[PDB]
Amino acid sequence: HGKPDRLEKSRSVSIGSVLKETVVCGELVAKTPFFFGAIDEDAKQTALQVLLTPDNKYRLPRSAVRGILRRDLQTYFDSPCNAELGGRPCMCKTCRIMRGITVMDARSEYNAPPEIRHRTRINPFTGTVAEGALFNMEVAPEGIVFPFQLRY
Amino acid sequence: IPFPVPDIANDEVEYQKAVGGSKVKFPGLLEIQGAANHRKLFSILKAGKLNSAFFIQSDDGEWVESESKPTMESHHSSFVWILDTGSMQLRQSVKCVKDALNKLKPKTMIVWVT
Amino acid sequence: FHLNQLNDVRIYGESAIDNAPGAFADPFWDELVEFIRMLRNKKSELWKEIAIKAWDKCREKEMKVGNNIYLSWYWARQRELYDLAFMAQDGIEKKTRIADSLKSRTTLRIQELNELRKDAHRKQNRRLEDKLDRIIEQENEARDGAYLRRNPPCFTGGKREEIPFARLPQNWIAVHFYLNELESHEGGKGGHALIYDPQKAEKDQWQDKSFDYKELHRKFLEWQENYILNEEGSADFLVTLCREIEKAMPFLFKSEVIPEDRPVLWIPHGFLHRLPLHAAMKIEIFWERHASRYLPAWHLFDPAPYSREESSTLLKNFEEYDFQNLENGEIEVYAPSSPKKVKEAIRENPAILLLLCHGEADMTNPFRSCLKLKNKDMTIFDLLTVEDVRLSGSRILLGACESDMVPPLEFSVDEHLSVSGAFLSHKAGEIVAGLWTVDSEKVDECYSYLVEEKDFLRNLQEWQMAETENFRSENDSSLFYKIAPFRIIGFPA
Amino acid sequence: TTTMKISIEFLEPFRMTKWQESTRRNKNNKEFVRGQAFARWHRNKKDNTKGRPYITGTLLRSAVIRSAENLLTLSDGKISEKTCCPGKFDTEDKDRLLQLRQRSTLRWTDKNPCPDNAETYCPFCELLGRSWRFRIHFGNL
Ligand SMILES: [Zn+2]
Ligand SMILES: [Zn+2]
Repeated sequence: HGKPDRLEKSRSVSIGSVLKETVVCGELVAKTPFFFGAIDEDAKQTALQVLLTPDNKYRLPRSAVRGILRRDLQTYFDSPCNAELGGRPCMCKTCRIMRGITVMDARSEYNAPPEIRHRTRINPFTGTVAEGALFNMEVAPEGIVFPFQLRY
Repeated sequence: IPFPVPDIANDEVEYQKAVGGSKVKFPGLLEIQGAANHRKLFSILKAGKLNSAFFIQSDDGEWVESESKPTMESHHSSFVWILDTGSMQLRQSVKCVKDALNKLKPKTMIVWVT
Repeated sequence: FHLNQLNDVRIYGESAIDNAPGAFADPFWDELVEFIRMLRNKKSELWKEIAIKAWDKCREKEMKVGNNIYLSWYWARQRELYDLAFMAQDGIEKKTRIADSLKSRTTLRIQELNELRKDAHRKQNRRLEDKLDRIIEQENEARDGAYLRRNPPCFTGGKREEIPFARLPQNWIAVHFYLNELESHEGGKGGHALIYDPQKAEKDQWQDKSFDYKELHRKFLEWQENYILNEEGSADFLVTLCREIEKAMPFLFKSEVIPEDRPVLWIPHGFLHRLPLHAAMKIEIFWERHASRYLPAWHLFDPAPYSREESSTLLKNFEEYDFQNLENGEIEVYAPSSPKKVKEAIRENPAILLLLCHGEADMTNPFRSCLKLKNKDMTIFDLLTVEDVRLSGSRILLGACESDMVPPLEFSVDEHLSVSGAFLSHKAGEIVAGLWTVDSEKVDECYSYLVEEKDFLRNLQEWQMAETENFRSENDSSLFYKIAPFRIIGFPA
Repeated sequence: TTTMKISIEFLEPFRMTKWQESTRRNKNNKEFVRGQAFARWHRNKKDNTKGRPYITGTLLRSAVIRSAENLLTLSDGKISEKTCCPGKFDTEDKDRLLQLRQRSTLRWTDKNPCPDNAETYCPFCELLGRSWRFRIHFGNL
């Protein structure tokens, strides 16, 4: 858990009277199957599990979308952010943009059950399955459409 | 009376709005009695962005730097008025004009007022 | 100690320190500081003896740390021991030695690597050059917090002589700063200015002036954040900060502390490396009384002659603006300059080198601060890995914005690794650079005068004073924001 | 006093903190301090998980204060014919406060805050409650 700093110093900052809001609307369309991992501790039969809503719709969560936005912004600027949790807000160019961004959590109309994939690992010496290396995976199909809304 | 020692004035000066992390030309020398270029100059001096200095001819015949200020908006009959954006460049060019009169940096201009 | 056998406390404590382990990762070093704090909190007179011996041992063994990575990881945790020894010690000169031993310990090692690369190049020891490149690469990785797969290599040090304070020339004054965090946190003043006048009899040569730095640090942080977000709308906060300098350090404008019209050498500490101390504002500005010069640390003091080469160069990549005064000087101008041209000029040891380009200080990692050259940025990392560099005694004028700025963060050790600092680590004679954004017209008109009148110390002061008379007529914050950023770094012969 | 009924409608799934014993609801518990921006669980009786969720009025108050800072920034401090001072966010007995502000405060004037013994306080200081006694009281949701 992030620990806030109680010796942090106080600052007043102007930012100015000029302030605009931009709204972007669209769709995010699955061109491949996809996997947002989330395990139910009470469901043991399946090893790797997909995130669903309580009524079994597929969910594109806000947390993942923000994480991917921050990752791609650091890819654009080509400079990683090193800041730790806690203390005064980070002033790097990515954090300043992310502090203006808002994104909707989204879900699908499609609600059919996921696929189950077999997966295994091969021992390279013998050419046969390694000890213990049999497992299975839930996968969400391609073609699902999610609403997308971003604001800055 | 035409401006003495005209050899030393610049041909043109070009002032430009500065930049960091919009041009105006002048012919380098003006002669004036106590109109486009005059209004252009008046615009810059009202903007407040040119340093300047003056010479005055003392009774012994030599030009001396005047103790005076060109406030916005004596017996003497002619003035040499030197202007530059750079304070230190002005202090150099005023020396050059003192030597010329009693026997320039690129952004310096001269005005001869009569 | 619990048995009040104080002579045996002295004996065992001395025996423990004398046999201390080399590695600062060892838990011994935590226990020693806890022991000294226990003695101090019980108000035992033993605490001052033990603290000074502990500092001397710690100082002895910092010398054996092999690279900046281990230096940042493990030695950085021993700062509190220097605070304690600084409080134990009563002699002002010895206080100054304790203070100075904490400063610019990473820059010293970068300087020694730059020296090593010279010898490798002239002897074509290629495999040593690769080792030198690996250490800088791993240091760059460590400042990004990355995991290091291989143990970084170790380098023995240069001939680190202890510089006598007497080597300051007779007409100067030196001000040494120290910010004692422990004393500050306990509610004391915590800020100290140690002032050396070499013209007085030896018993009167040192003064120790102390001040409270909490509010000055707050106003610094406030200006810094407003600068990052606005930026030139921060001019009023700059004026506020410069007035706060004089509020915190009223002794700067007293002749019995700093005698009349003698030049001053600053040796800052902590966030004081970031401030324009030359612009402290009583209206009266400090630069009207004294000319100023900066060093990161006193053990870096090394006067050498200016370069003999009858050649100078101006490199420009700045096409928005016409530098009419610089481009009509006697120095030839090449534009638009690429990093290859900069690398070419840097191995000719020019008398004067001018660079006119945009610049940008990084927000996270110092090594990513850069100059904006034609088709590619040149970073501090690039400068510190140029194979062939010859700048001993050169004079360097950086027209770039933020060329003397560092990230808005506090690193684990005292350090100022700006672009100007990078050039100083290559043994440049003196560097002129900007603490924040610089105006192109002011750059033109200042550097033209400096190039014409080749005495930077006096000529920068004359330029600053000549601009101040236009400040007084209206006290415009925007004009002060344009005069203030320039400062000189280094101390030539 | 006059009462203003309010309701909050969520458009997304909201987050909720894990319930903790009263010996652990203090500044030295990282888990409790991290959860202070979420909803809460209330147990009807401490030895049973049976309960229901709720939101503190303090959290809504903090969000409203941030919103008021932004609005006053856009109006250059004007609200009707009145003008707001910078507010006051400075407490001498720090250890009273479970949380301390880490972000910077938005600025719209150089003027100092209202005196602590004044009779008349600007609207922002009324909203801060600076004018057992409340002027604007936020209940739980
Ligand atoms: Zn960041
Ligand atoms: Zn108020």
